Amino acid sequence: DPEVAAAAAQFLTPVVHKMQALVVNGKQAHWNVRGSNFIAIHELLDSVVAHAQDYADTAAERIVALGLPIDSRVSTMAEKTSTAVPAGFAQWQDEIKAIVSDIDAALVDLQAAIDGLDEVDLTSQDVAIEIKRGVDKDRWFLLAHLAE
Amino acid sequence: NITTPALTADPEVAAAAAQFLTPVVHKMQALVVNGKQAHWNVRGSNFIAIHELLDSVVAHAQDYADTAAERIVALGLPIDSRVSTMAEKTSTAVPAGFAQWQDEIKAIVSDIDAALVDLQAAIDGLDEVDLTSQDVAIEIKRGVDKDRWFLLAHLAE
Amino acid sequence: ALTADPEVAAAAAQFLTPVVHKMQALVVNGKQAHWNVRGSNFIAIHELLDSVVAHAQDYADTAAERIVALGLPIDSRVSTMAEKTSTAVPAGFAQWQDEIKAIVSDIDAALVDLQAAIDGLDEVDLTSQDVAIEIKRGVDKDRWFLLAHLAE
Amino acid sequence: PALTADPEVAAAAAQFLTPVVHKMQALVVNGKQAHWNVRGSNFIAIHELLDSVVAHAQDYADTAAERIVALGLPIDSRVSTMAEKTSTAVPAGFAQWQDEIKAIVSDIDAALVDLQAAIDGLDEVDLTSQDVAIEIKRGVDKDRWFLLAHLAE
Amino acid sequence: ALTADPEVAAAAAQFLTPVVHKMQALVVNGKQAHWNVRGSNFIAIHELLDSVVAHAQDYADTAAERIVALGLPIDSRVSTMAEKTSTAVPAGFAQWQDEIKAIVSDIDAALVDLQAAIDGLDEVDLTSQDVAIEIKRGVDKDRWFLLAHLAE
Amino acid sequence: ALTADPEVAAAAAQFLTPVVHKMQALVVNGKQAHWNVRGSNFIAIHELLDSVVAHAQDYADTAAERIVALGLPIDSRVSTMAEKTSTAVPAGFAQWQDEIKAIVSDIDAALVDLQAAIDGLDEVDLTSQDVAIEIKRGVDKDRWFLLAHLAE
Amino acid sequence: DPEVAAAAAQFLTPVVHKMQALVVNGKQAHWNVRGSNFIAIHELLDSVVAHAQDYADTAAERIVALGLPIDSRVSTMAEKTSTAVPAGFAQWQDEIKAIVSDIDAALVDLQAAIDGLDEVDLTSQDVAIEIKRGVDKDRWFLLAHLAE
Amino acid sequence: ALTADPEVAAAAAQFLTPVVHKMQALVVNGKQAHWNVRGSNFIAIHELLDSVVAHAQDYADTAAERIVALGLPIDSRVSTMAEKTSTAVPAGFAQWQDEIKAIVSDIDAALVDLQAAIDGLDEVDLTSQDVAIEIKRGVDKDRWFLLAHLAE
Amino acid sequence: ALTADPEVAAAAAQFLTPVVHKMQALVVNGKQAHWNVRGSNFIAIHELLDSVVAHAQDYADTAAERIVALGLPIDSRVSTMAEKTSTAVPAGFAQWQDEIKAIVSDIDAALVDLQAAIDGLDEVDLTSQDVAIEIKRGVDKDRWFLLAHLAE
Amino acid sequence: ALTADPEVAAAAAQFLTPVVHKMQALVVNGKQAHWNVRGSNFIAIHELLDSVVAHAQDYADTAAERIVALGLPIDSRVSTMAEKTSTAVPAGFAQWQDEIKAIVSDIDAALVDLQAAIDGLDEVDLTSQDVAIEIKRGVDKDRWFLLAHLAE
Amino acid sequence: ALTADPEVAAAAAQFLTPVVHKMQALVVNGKQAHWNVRGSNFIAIHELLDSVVAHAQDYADTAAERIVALGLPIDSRVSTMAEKTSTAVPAGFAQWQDEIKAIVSDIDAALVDLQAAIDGLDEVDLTSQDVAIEIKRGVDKDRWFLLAHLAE
Amino acid sequence: ADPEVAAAAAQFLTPVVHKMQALVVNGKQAHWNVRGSNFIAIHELLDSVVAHAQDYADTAAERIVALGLPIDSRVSTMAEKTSTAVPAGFAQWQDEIKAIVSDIDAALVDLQAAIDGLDEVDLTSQDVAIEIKRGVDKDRWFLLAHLAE
Ligand SMILES: [Fe+3]
Ligand SMILES: [Fe+3]
Ligand SMILES: [Fe+3]
Ligand SMILES: [Fe+3]
Ligand SMILES: [Fe+3]
Ligand SMILES: [Fe+3]
Repeated sequence: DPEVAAAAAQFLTPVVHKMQALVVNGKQAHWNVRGSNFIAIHELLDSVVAHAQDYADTAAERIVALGLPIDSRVSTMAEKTSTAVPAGFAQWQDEIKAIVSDIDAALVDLQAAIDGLDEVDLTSQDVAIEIKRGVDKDRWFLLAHLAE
Repeated sequence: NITTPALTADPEVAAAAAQFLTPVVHKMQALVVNGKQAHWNVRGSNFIAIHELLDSVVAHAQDYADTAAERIVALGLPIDSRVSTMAEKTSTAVPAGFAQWQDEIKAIVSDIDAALVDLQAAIDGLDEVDLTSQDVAIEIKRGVDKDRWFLLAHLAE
Repeated sequence: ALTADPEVAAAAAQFLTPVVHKMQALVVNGKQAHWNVRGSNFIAIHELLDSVVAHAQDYADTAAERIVALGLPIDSRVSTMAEKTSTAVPAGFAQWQDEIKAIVSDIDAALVDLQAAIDGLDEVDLTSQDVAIEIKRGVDKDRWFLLAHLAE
Repeated sequence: PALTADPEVAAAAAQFLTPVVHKMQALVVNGKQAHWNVRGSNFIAIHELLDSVVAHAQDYADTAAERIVALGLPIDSRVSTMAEKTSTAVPAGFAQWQDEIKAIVSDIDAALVDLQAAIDGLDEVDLTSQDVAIEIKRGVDKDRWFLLAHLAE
Repeated sequence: ALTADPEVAAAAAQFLTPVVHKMQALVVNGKQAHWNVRGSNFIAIHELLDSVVAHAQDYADTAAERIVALGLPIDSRVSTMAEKTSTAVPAGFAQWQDEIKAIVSDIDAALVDLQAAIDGLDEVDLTSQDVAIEIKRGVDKDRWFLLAHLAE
Repeated sequence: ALTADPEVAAAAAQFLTPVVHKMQALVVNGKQAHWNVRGSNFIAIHELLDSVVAHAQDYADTAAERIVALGLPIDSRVSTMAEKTSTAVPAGFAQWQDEIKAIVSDIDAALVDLQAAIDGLDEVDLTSQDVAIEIKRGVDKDRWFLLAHLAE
Repeated sequence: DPEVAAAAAQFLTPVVHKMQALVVNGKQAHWNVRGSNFIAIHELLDSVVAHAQDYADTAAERIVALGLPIDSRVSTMAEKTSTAVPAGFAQWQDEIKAIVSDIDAALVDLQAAIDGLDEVDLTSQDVAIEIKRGVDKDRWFLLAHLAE
Repeated sequence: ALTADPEVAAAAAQFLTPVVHKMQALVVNGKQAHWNVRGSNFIAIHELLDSVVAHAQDYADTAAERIVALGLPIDSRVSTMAEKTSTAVPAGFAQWQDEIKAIVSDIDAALVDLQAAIDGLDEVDLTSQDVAIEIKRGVDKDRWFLLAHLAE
Repeated sequence: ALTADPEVAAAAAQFLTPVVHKMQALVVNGKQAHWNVRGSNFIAIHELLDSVVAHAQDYADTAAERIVALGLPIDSRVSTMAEKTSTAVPAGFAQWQDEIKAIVSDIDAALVDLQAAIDGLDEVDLTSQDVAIEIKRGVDKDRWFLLAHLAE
Repeated sequence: ALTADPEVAAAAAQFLTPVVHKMQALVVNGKQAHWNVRGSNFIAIHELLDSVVAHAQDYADTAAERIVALGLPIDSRVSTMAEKTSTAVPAGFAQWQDEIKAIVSDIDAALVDLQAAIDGLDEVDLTSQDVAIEIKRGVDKDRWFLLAHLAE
Repeated sequence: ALTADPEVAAAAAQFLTPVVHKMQALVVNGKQAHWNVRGSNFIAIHELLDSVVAHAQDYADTAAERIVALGLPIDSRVSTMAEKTSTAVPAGFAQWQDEIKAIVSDIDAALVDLQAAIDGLDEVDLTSQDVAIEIKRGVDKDRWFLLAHLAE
Repeated sequence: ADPEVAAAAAQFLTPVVHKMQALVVNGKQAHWNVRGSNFIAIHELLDSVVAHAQDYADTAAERIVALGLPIDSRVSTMAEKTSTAVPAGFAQWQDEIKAIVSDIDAALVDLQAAIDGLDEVDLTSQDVAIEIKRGVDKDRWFLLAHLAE
């Protein structure tokens, strides 16, 4: 099935882009974060970035194992992707809100992959589900700090 | 609130770190992304060894990007390596899709050679100004020099 | 055991039993390929085969223990496994390209049984279906690692 | 930054995974009771197997509960609540290893009924929470076999 | 089983049984606080609460096995634990300060039972008394790690 | 180019080849017993069989690699292994005592090939002899751990 | 003050001999045990032996650190010690009863040490108490098997 | 002598000796801050200080042993260390913000000495200079980890 | 602190504070002996002193934390530790016999403070006494490991 | 037994029994020397004696389990071991030179039984011979590490 | 040091000394090959050579320590090794097929010495013979991993 | 792309590869043949000097190759370029130490020339020589402190 492979690339490719973007912009947030929660938030952002890289890898290799290429060069990723992470120094609350905003957009792509792969490829569906479990948990670890 | 003591403060020294280490952060972080690209898309008779070597190049580039970034931040200056900025400052020969292992190694040596030029500029440019930052540039150059050899040794014949 | 509706257990045994057989066969024919492989890619491929064999052993265990957990026996004695299974791995020394092609061929027939399990367990037992999806994920990846070597 | 992102999915998780948390967390406490009080010819093997069923159950409780909380709804698993929502066949004092296994298997059978119900209820609603129920069911099914296999003769 | 100064066994049961119920309740109620905690200190307190629960589970096991090893049973079923124990941990989401104050409250009540075990075992069984001491040193330290956060 | 006794290697391959078939069959038939074992000693015997299987796989690997190191191929495909090998392990569920007797029976047959290799290799290749001696030391030990269970 | 060191030697020396003897006699039971429970009991006896060796060390090193020699040559140890462990093959139930009987006699010496050291050296009494905790738990793990 | 160059050795003692004292005093005063710290960031700051202390101990060792390797003694007795150093760390309980400022002040004093060492050793002994540069990289990072909390 | 006994906190501070000063001083002076030791046993004694310093550091921590857990602060600033403590460890290079003698001397003065804590906490707080017993067991053993070298 | 042979098992017991006794005795006598050793090489000899003890315990276990795997009991009760064995290790404190000489003397007596086993098993059971050779190889190395200290 | 029989020690030196010289040279020449290897298989062969080197270093050590344990010296100074040993490893960069051919030639020469040691120790000292047997197993296996690459 | 930089670096680091790789071999020699009252400690410390020396050899040789130049470190070249004071047979630990310290002293001469001469050529290769020199100076001290007596 050329269509099973076509459908994974269509649904999983946005996932590789946003997860690979989260690695880079996540490291930006980790470097520049300031303020009274520094060390916890600096470490937490490092763990989200490690997760993001593992997820980009799982999704990318699921596409490639099906026999289709992935274009995830820097130029392409920057084209398909954007970020609320500030350019410079920012308070820990602001870094959190910026990363949650990047995570929310990745969640919309994970859910679209989950619904889109239901009637086509349960194995590729399972990859988006496993990623969404981890990203939902990261989103909570981050956002619970602002709950009040 | 600016790192390094003895004299005050010094805005000069921080400003040189940012100037020479910033292109390093951007090229090393680009090499993480483009190296993963090469890692996913590589094909042909040397697949598993080159697939694995590229992962280890990426893991090094990521460490180097962090050490350079944190050295800039420790001196009290921000760093801009958002995806958008990094894309503007950086370019790759890694192909868009599948490619034979020889071609991937050439594309990645080309991107490493661009980083080397910026490391050698940092080493020269920091020599008169901040030996501690210079050491960061030196340490990353040794690792990058070795990764380059591991890549290039495959093409000797 | 139990009033634990007997048709769920029977569907796992029917769809996962071929996975146990072909995965356990892959352990043995993979060791064969690992011992007897030759040529310019020897070390990497000898290593990669050992890793496919380790995966195949784990997948066989996982599928078999799912059947037995649901209360049914499994026959994968050597004699049953040999009746139910066949291999393209050569008898003796062979070049790495040839070993890879033979292993990918065995992997391709296991993938057939994995997808039949996935499709067949969908309206019956989602827990057992997840065992097959998990194995299929790993097998698809092992197949790409092997097959990428022949890509030109 | 909303915190609960889909109230509907959140509610479905709370509805179907809350009994899973209660029974797994109760299984930690009553599994320990069986581990402490077990006697007879199979002591050391069963004492150790019960410890591993307890460690699983603690992880399953944690995974289930954090799935509900991540989605934005709280969980009440205080001791008083857990005790009102749960019961156990584990004996109050010393018991032979066969009776401990029967009692622990009866507790796991009631959790499998709640896991299957979660699997069924999450199917049209949230496949990501369904996957959490499916992962737990696989491990609990395995533990049930390990225990029950001792009684097969 | 087989000895057995019923006396020393009785003292252990009298004094360590409340320690088992309170430590085992702290595992359950500490997990409740770990799940539901919110606020600017979330990650550190979520993690510290896990570490308290891990300690409390080891202390319950040590105190319970000390009683059983001496030859008396322990009734630590959920229904009995719920009858013997009470918690201030809230039913839902709560700010990290409130979770700390609730958990320090539950720890303060265990400390009263730990001190009564240490005094009560003193003339009776120094080996059971050492169990109560070892537990109290860890609980005292956990109480400080929690309470230090509120010192201002 | 350059030396060696192809005679030595051929004689040695013929002594070790039976070892490889029986060891590799014991992996498959041991897993079979591991999955299907039942009764009052389940968890201990299930675990011990897993360790018997891991040793057998190491032994098959050590013997096969010895043969290949000497320059000779080895045919351990499933089809060949089934022709040369048989098992007393039952087709389905079996009481632990019977699983131990069946596995000991398979071990006993392997020990006949091992002893023949140790005796015959004494005059052929002391290096290959040492492989058989090491495999036999472990197998003699697994047999006692299994069998000591029926001593009463 | 010689009196502290003399009390330690006096009370801890029997503990060294009996723990050291339990290493040897427990190895004897570990090698020769037979029966339905072989593997569990074979492994449990190894674990008793490892504890016994650790305890004999800790007690001996306490005596020596206080300045006094210890004589636990084989010959001394055997004049001072006896065993119920059978000379050959024995069912697992009989090995357990013989090892528990050797443990019971070590318990009598441990309790005498705890009582004897109470008014004299609390630091050496802590050694006896820590060993008794461990031995009481080993005793239960053995005997629980015959509870029936 | 025990030399080498008398001059080179002397330069290293001269420039690295202050570095040994300030690092070794930071162990001691960092532990102080670690024990006595309070307030809403307690756990994270309590852990952070322990890691600064573990680094300062390592830096003290590295610098001292560089001096001794070159054949010169080092006097880092408590009494000497106390004459040659001073601390802003409070005597008792303090809020985490104040411990951070006290520690960063002790660190800025040490950075002054590290920089004079890097400047003074440039012409004389580049091996010892590298010791000071390695330490200064670590200490600069430790300073940032602390001071970042007050940027607020 | 707590809702109860001021005498418990005060006795712990009274008896364990000297122990913190002496153990923390032994970290500093032990490192001095470690760096400056010479002669035929260099490497064995260099290593042993590092292990003595690691223990002293852990003991200093355990005793300080016990005090703070009970609600009282501790002043182990360098300045204070210097006022309350002395050393026989020499200023520069010394033979290993004289480093062992100096370290033993510092350890004997610690043991006097530990035995005074043991005796003084006996009627006040058995949990705090247990801390002092545990440190004394370890320090007594370090003392023997060192002094046994001079039994020559 | 197997379908195999009783005069093999009898040989093993005959040649390996005195090994089990002497190695197990070296455990106890080795501990005795490790406790009581004094003088300028204390820590290095203390630690060396512990490693010899650890090897001796493993060697006893390997010899004993070989005998038992063959189907024969082993009597290594304290009383039997004490009967079959003697030591030159002193009752009390002794200089490290004397402890080395006493231990090497116990080792030489074991080497005599190890050599008789190697010669005696040569025509009877090459598998048990291999156990004797493996033990002798370790014992020969331990002896060298001890004796090298007295060479001058 | 010492030993029993001067003849045993003398045969060990005579037959194992050449093994020590060849293994030790293969560490040095193996490293040369590992530094200078080029071509399509660089990383696999670079890593494979490093593991051949690590094995050779261990075999050198084992053989040399066996000689010394029996009481005789070994002269393995660089000048001696160089007089006793030669290599076909090239001086400079070389393709991986050519590094493999050179290393395999150096191993072939060591295998001649090993087989001479095994034959020559057979009537003299089964313990030292077992050392040459174990080395020869490992080296025959390294030889295969190298040469398999050239089968095509 | 300056070939003279790499060649100059190779020329400074090559004697370091030879002397370090010889110390591996002659250190093993001392580690096997050492006797006397401090046997176990010195036998062990010599094994750690050897493990360091092998690392230093590797790091220096691989910097040369990374620069694109071959290194000739065959046994025959190493023996032509190197000498040792380690005795041929059994020797007391004090004599093994003096011989090894003498080999180290000759290596420090080469490390110091590399450090001085790489200062104007290649700071990255200089840094390799400084790192090896820091480790070797520590091993020198660990050995020699036993004779300070
Ligand atoms: Fe569906
Ligand atoms: Fe337990
Ligand atoms: Fe023979
Ligand atoms: Fe008292
Ligand atoms: Fe032989
Ligand atoms: Fe300069």
